[PDB]
Amino acid sequence: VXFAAAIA
Amino acid sequence: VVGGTEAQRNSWPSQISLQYRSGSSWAHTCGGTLIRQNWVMTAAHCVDRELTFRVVVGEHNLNQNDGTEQYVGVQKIVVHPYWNTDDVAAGYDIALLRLAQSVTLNSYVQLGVLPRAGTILANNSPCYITGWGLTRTNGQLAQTLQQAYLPTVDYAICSSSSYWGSTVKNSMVCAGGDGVRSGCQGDSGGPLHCLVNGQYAVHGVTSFVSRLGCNVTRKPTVFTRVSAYISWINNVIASN
Ligand SMILES: [Ca+2]
Repeated sequence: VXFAAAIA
Repeated sequence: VVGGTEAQRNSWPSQISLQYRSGSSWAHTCGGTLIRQNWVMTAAHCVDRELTFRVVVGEHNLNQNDGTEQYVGVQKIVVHPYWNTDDVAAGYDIALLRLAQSVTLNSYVQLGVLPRAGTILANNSPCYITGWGLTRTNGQLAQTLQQAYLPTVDYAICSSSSYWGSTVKNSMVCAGGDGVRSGCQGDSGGPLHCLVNGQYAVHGVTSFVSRLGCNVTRKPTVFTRVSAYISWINNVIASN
């Protein structure tokens, strides 16, 4: 938010 | 961090590795910034779930003993109340973590200086991003802390349709966008260190990138603008 950069 | 290099050990003593307990061991998931001896600043999307977290200060190598690490539990997670898990582009991607114990400061562990409330950097201001994230889109984590030069892209440029358009908000800082250097998976929650009047301060909390990839030209890495949350931060600290 994946895995986190969130993806946008 | 794509396009970066291995940082030296004393360059970014405020960087921490956020990790969740996974069975026998722990797992790097995010970055963060030590802002008090017992408080860390990270992204809300990193701590959205109910897991057991710890932060490592004085970390350099994720899976080797650097001799400098303090492994500190997170007792409290404080997400910004307006954070919306399903709309990162709305902003408010920030959270504070009260540590179970206070850390000891040394040449490898220091508080990260934050900017004054409302500070907006001029365009193309010099900054570095740091973290253990992927070193290429769809690659693997960096074992050693990486840094990349990542100058700011001001709001007027970053919110134009060729860049992020309406996806970026004024409560954010964009940086990079040259197609060579950027933040990448595993960097989020970490700092953007920007050099102003000779000294560094953490102006950003890494938040998001393009679905097309990390180092995508005209899709600079987007950070929560720390200077927009200074009063919220101080009052979380003062109330806990
Ligand atoms: Ca280590």
